[PDB]
Amino acid sequence: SEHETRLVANLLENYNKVIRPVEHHTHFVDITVGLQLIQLISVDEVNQIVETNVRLRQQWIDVRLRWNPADYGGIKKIRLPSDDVWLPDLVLYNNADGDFAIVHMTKLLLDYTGKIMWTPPAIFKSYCEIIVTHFPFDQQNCTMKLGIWTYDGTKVSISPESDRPDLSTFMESGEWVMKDYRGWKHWVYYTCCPDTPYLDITYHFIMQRIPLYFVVNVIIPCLLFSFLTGLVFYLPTDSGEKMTLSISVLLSLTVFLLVIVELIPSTSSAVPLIGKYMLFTMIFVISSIIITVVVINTHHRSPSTHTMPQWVRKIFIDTIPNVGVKYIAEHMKSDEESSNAAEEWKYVAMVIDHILLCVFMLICIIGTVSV
Amino acid sequence: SEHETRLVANLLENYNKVIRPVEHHTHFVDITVGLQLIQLISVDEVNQIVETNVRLRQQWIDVRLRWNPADYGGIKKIRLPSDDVWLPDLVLYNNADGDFAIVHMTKLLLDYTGKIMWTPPAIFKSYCEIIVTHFPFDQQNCTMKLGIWTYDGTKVSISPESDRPDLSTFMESGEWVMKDYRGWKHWVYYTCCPDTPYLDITYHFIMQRIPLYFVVNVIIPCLLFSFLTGLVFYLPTDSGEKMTLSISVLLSLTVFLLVIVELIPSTSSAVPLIGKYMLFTMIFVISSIIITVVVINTHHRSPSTHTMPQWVRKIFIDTIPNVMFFSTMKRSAIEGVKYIAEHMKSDEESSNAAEEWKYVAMVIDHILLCVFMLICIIGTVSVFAGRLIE
Amino acid sequence: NEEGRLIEKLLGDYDKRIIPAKTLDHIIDVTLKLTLTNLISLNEKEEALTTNVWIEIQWNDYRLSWNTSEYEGIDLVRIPSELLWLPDVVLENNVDGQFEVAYYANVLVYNDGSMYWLPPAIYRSTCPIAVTYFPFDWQNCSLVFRSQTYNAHEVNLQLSAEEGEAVEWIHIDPEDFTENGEWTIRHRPAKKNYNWQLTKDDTDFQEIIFFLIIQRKPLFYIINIIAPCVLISSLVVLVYFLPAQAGGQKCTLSISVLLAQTIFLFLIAQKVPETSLNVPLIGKYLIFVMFVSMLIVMNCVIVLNVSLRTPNTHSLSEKIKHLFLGFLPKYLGMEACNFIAKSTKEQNDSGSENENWVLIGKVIDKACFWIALLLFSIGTLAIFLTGHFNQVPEFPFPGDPRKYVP
Amino acid sequence: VNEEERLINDLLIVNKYNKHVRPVKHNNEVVNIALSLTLSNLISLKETDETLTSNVWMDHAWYDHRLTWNASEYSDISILRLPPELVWIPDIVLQNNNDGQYHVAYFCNVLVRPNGYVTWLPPAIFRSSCPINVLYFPFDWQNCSLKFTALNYDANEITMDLMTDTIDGKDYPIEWIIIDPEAFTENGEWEIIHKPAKKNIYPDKFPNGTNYQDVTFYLIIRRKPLFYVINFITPCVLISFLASLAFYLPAESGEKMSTAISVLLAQAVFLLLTSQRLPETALAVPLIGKYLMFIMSLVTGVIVNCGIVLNFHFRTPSTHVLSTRVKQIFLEKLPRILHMIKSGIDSTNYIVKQIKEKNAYDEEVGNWNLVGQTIDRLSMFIITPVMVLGTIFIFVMGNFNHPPAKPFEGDPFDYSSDHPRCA
Amino acid sequence: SVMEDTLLSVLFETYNPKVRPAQTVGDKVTVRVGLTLTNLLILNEKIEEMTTNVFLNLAWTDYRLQWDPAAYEGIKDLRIPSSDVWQPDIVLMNNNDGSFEITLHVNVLVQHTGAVSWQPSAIYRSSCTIKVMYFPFDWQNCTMVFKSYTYDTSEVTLQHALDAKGEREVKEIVINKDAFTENGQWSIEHKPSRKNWRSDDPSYEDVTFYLIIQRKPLFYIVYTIIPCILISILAILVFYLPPDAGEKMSLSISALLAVTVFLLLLADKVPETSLSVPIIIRYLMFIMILVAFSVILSVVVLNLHHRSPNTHTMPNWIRQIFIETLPPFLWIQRVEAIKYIAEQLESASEFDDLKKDWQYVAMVADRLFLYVFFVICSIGTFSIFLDASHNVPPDNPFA
Repeated sequence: SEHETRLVANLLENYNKVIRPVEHHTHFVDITVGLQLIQLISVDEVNQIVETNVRLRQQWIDVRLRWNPADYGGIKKIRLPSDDVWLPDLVLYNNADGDFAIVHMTKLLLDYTGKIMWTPPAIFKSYCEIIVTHFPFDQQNCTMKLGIWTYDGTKVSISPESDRPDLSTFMESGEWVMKDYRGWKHWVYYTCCPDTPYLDITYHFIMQRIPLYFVVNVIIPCLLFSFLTGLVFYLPTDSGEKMTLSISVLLSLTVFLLVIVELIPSTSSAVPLIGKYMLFTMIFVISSIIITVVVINTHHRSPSTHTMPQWVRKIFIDTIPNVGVKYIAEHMKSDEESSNAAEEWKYVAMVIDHILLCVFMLICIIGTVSV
Repeated sequence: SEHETRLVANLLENYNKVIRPVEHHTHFVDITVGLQLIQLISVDEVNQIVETNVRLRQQWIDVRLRWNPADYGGIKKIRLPSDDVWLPDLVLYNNADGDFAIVHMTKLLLDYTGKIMWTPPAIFKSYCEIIVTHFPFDQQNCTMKLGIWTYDGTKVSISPESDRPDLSTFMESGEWVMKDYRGWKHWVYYTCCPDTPYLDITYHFIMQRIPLYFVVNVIIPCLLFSFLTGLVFYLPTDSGEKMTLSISVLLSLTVFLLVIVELIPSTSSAVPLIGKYMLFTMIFVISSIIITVVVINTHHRSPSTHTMPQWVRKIFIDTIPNVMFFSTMKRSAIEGVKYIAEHMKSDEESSNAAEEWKYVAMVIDHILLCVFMLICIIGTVSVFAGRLIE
Repeated sequence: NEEGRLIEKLLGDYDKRIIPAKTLDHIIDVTLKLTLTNLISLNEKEEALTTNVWIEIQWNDYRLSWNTSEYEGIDLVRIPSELLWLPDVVLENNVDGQFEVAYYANVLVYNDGSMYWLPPAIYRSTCPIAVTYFPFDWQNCSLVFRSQTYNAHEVNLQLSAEEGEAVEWIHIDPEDFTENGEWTIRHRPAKKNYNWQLTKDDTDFQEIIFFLIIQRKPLFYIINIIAPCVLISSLVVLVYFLPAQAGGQKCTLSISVLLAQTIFLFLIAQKVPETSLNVPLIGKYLIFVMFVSMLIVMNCVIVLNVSLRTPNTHSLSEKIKHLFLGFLPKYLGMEACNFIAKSTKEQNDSGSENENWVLIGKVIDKACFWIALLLFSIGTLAIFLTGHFNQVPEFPFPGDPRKYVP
Repeated sequence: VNEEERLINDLLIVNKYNKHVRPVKHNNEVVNIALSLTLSNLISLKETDETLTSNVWMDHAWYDHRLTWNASEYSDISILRLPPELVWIPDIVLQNNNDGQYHVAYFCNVLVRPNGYVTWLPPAIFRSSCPINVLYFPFDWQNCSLKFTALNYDANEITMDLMTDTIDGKDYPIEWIIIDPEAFTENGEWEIIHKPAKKNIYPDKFPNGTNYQDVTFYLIIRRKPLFYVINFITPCVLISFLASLAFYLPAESGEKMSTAISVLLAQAVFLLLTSQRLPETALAVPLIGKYLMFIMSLVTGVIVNCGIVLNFHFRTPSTHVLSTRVKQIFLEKLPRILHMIKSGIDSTNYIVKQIKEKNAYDEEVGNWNLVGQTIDRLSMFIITPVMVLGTIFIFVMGNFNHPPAKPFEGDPFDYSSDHPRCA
Repeated sequence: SVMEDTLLSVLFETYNPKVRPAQTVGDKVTVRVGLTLTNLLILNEKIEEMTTNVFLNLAWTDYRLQWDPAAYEGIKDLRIPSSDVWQPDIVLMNNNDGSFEITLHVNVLVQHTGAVSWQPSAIYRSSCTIKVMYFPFDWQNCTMVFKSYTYDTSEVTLQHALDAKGEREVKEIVINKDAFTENGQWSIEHKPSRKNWRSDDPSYEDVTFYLIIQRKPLFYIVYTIIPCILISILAILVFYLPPDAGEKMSLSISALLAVTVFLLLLADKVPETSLSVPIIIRYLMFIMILVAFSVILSVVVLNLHHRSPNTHTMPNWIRQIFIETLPPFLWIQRVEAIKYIAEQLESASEFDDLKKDWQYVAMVADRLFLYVFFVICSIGTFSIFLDASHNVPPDNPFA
């Protein structure tokens, strides 16, 4: 268009984009800043980095970029490259892996009154100190801090477009649920520049994790192997195999704890409850293995070399349960006595196994009352 | 050089690099295109991408860039930045992860007759449909298609420098061996532009894989564990631990199945031979475990509860033992005394019927040991050799 | 070369920053066409579809129009796209920051101002993965193209037409198409979409969506994951024929099968996305077979407990013994030497009680074997019949009667 | 009209400012560059790659006599902001960067005062090379450095300096990394013990070679080991206790070897996990690695001892003779310390002889059984104390590995922001 | 107005950075090329690539950049942006990625005589062919090939960089003690530099810097060799276990599984090149085959132990060879009712005697395999690591 070509030639003829859009240098540029979250691309918990797709809406008045539409065929709005005009230097303070400022530099909208709306896209890879306590039933609060970074509040003051970031076009994450989101404006005095305040806007998102994936992949096998731990108490010592699946379950729990460790960041701020549960389960399995060894040793006690003490016999057999030719005959009598003593030891071992089984089922049903 | 500075000032004064270097617009720019393969960087089979290091030699005459050497002290050749002159827009059609065209933009050699030789480097990451049938004794045919992308053959016609890509300075891969390589020129009519043909050159490489790494790291343990599956039948059932051996081998083969799955692409165009071997070995272990459970159940059969069928006794005690020769298989005081004698008589009969089941169980073990070892070798030696015969 | 004079004339008083609107309230018609050269991949981990495409954008720029007779009959020129105004058509739903095309080829300019741009692109677009029926699943991915800078009052995005017929599908050129080998394209429709939550001055009011509906080829997964897992989960049931006398090793076999199922779980988790909106079909099967294995380990423990008890440590009630040994095997398929003599009879009396407990355990083993066989077989059949019956919809849009094919 | 436009046009265009010429009146003078570093966030310390990733603000200060104006002549403009691409800046680069990133991430505006004082505070994300001392892992502290140098000019042309700050009228150099409490996030895995800053000069080099001076910022950081303790060390100890407990299993059970073997396998898995989360350097063996090697060796010894006990237990008079000295020692010396027509009658006579052989046979295997128990008890009281003493000693040694009270060996000064040296 | 600004305006009034500085047509520009290594960052054997941090010490002469310092306030040298002057396209042709050029682009130093010096910094990822044999007891020989990408020998003459003093040339990689970070996995034995030409084309010339680096084998000994030695000890111990305890199969098969797991976890550290097999992989395979044969022989021993006269008949040759010869060499030297029950005990005793003979053969065969496996394991392990310790880089680098 001839009119728009002439208008753009006239507007930028003596325009210096180094200088702020103020009539007088004592004035400040008022910039309305808004954030539009398009997609939560990823949340790397181990590296503690949240990367999102955003649009950074910025509106401000440039008094040097106004015209009369009557002189230009009625044109009231044009599109200009962002590199041709003065732009705010918004910087993502908590940048972890990427760019501090906008790098795409898309075109902006300019109307005849000098108002400029600029909505550049960005991939914000910001630092989020993730809280690992209630993993994986945990909510994470992560923020983006945006500021002018070179002009104080008396030069390029900014204000939030609305109290909340815009999520009207937000793609559902599937892995996280946006419980809440809000933006707050702050005046900060830094160590660099304590005399004057610098303005920033912090947008925080509180997002709840959907635990189905981690539940299915981690929690269910751990519960299965815990139920497998109590079974060793009901497994008779006479079949062997007690140590076999006892150690098998212990190794499985160790492997799943290793997986959980690989899932979470190495930070020591807090101990995950899933990790505490796995550690306590491993300690319970270790204690069960120790008692299993004791029971096997008691079951295989030699009737001759080892004699049963009186107190253990009394309690474990009374309280808890209620809760040439002359040579062969002598040999058979001695063998009968030895067999009776061996049976006494085996009965004591069986009664320890049943007590431990009753203890484990209590643990289980109390955990059920806990649900 | 003052002469060269003046020459470069003269050449680029009224020169527009947007416009083709033809005396008349009806003429075409004849560009000689050659490809020099410096190094085969990698062949990612999972992502089906071959990345190579290449030099894209391009030669053409620019009539606007000619000078008389006697007017500039005798200079006959100069070096010019490629950003200053018109360049062909050669594009790699089958680009998978990288640049469609050249991005480095090195300098070019220009002689006084207007001829230009430009040899920019490139990392071509092109799509290679890898054939996973005979992995790892497979040969892959990976190709690179280069075209002009904006001019038909009547404008920027291109021709190959030679019938084969240049591998004079090619460095040996150590993982692949170049069986063959050749370039072909094609005239293609696209659905965009059916009136006129577009010229492309496709350089194809047929590369054989050196299988020493994969053989040693994957195949040999699989062979060892298959042989152990066969061996499980020589283990006596009285010792127990037959299930220990069978289960350990099965777990090892499961782990190797996971490892091999991590190596091949998930395409279903063809079943890999290594995958067929893994499935065969898995079925072999499953069958061995089922037969082992049958043998264990036979060995522990109660004499009183289960009576040996006459036919099974006949065969597995008379016929089969005699068939094989290599094995070592064999081919009130008075009333109280009367009570113990009857007890020992009954126990002797029970013991004789007990060992009969145990004897039959180990006869089946010898039969299954011979069968399983025989099928194991012909399932590997005769089957893997089909590709090795070539 | 007259093309030099023509191009120098055209681009003299020309700047690429001005939309070529002839007058006020003039909307530029921009037509889009997509050619899929190669569906490079569908990364489930990051839910990204990577495709190689040619994007054909056509519009009209009245400034770039000339008279053929005045330039020796030249009616077509190639001008670099960096020197021209572009409608700024971008892929909106990109996983990375890549909005625009990869190459920026030359634009073909005709003497009437017609602008034809056909740049190549490698596009990595977002599409959520429906994991319910993996690996017998079909995905429905889309490529959304918008104008990043102009709204519906300035440009008019439309689908290209050939002979008055609109091209409402993704074009596939037979000369330069490659089959993926894992995904089969069933439907490839295209349509112009609106928001109706935005007015036509918002640059997101209008968009053009190209849909790729693709069905996974499950032969690879069936061969390499499903079949071995089914074989091990069938091996579970062999514990019921092993003895319960410190041999046969029922518990070791069952526990080891559970461990193998855990290994398969890790492999599948490696090969499936982490969406957490649904459990994968093969994941559901793995959870089912692990719970069955866990019950079989418990049943093996129970059988060992009941078959190893003795009258010395346990009392065999006549009720239980009679009930089992009568009801179940019918329903299913089955000086003085007196001191020495009286002690010899003692072993027979004690040994007989052990045999009864052994027979009861075998009765439980046979009864529970059929339940385990029935449970495993139905669960294996039902789960994988669901995937076999997961069919791609007959139409690209389930309500529309149209097929959207050339 | 804005007066800033007129001032900038006078300074840059009217005065013909050249950004490629040092802000110096005569070529023999030197431009002083005051340098400072603010640590906004210690993003990561990858031990496998030996890379420190940090978010920092770089503070440069110098004087440019060309950027000087009389404030009252321009309606009292007291500060100006100019892009770095318009004015001369000193190119201070991070020499020890792992990636090819030498400069700051964002080239923000520069602030110039009417007296010519120029300050630049760009942010940067720096990935620098930090060699890892794995000796006391996970109870280890690391000592990373960021070495900034001027490669566009030599020491005769620009002099690098530490930024100075004034307190109660006295100027002191800022010999430390500045940490702003308002803008700083604790890492959660690493705690900063020392954070000094030094201006280093190399006398063996010449002042005209650009390798004569640098400014180095040091970060001495102690790892917080509670995560690693709970998640790795405790399961290792708990599993090794089972190897200790394998001596209490009777030989009659067929599980004596399996327990020890499984403990060895678990310890090997933990060893491989430790190897994965560490660089492959040969400076030293990690503390956790040494502990795992010692435990695996002791568990292998336990497996061998269990094999010996099983071999002794199943010895029989049909193949082994119970020697007098072995019998006496293992039966009384060690248990004391450990506190453990008419042939019918002739036919009847033959039976009792076989019974006598059986009773004698049962005695010898009974003695071999007691020999095995004694060897089990002896190893239980001689290997378990070593494992407990070895476990406690190694982890006590790591727990007593603290970074030194001073960041430098011979330097008595504490480079703390609370105690400035010159003021 | 500073005099430096005037000098810069005079020097670049008609200077063209695109023109090589040949004062007369046909002259060659001599370029001195040297390398300073500040950090040998990584040597990735998986992709066969060495990444290092270097300074390229480049020196040449540009006759166009000459001035009289007496006429410019005694300015003897200048520092100029590198893009303002002509420079030779000295690039690393050995790069593994697409990066040919330097990274930092520092200012050039131009003296009043026309001597231009340039020391750009770079992170270079060059291609190195890994000799997989002897890994992880190997020295690698990685080259960095530098030459002008465009200009050939008819235009530029490549030379070695001069020393800190101009007395002599340096034919090696320079290491600055104040700015060199020692690599914790590699030790540099030789760092020579040499000019290279090619026959059949008298227009090629490069300067190649050679890094001969010996790997420090720790983190591989303690994490692969020692555990595998322990597993081999267990495999030897398998033949000392009695068959009467059901632990032979568990021990031997678990040892085999552990060795296989170690091999699999080492598969991600060795290169995928199939030219030869690394010595650690050969040792692992030897241990794997040894443990597999241990499993096979333990199965044979268990089979022999449970044999019975009711099941097998002892061959004369087997009884002869084993029972007679082996133990000396291996030190393994050892009213009718009453009538019926006496014979029944007698029948068992002679039957039991033949059972013990099978158990004796198994015990004798077990001891023989115990000594055979110990000798093979000890000699085989010692032999593998005997020549591994002999692999050292040559005293002469050969440049």
